[PDB]
Amino acid sequence: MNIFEMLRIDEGLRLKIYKDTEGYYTIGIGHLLTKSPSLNAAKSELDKAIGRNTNGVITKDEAEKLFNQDVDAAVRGILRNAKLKPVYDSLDAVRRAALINMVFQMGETGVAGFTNSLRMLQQKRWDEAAVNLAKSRWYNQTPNRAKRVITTFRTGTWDAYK
Repeated sequence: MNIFEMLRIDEGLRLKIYKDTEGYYTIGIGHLLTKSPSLNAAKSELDKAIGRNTNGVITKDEAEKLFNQDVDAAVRGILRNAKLKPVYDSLDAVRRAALINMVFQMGETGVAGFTNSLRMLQQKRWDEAAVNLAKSRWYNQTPNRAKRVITTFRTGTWDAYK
């Protein structure tokens, strides 16, 4: 297991524009296109992202390309963020993947706001961090995915993904 396989499990793969769990136009492996209710706007973003006129459909290779860019972006977002970087640096590689997963789903600014959870993770108070992480809109709206990510933080194992 690794961050790519983990997020593939959590995000799936769809080659046509779909709406994500928040109702936002998305494609591939959880690649958010726009929060606009306009499908045409989403199609424009998609064509820009891929570099051709797609008409809302991409190939698996193209989906995996966006995915690699998006994982890369999540990591660089963490490293450039003054709140997230020290937490990330303090973690083992498995728990680092859990943090990347959160940033992929909610964005750097969103995760950086989990101030008390981040402190508990930095303190390596794993059970406490897990309890705090679940007191969130995140957990309530996507509980099965949040449970997997939280288990990964609690245990430092890949148990929730096998």
